Amino acid sequence: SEEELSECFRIFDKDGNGFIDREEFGDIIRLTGEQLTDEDVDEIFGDSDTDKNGRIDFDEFLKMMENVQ
Repeated sequence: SEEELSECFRIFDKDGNGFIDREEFGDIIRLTGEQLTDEDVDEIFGDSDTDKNGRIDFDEFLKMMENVQ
């Protein structure tokens, strides 16, 4: 799964910063077909933001994709 999530990660990283941004995560939610509100998405983002840096790392991305349908 992680090998496929590596491809998805590169797809989802539109900025190409080496991580998933909050706005990029909002897109991910849509792209995964998950029904969240503007607030709910930010809540889940913060939940997956273990480092509390305002970003989702690759390692945390692999966790997020398992936690997020």
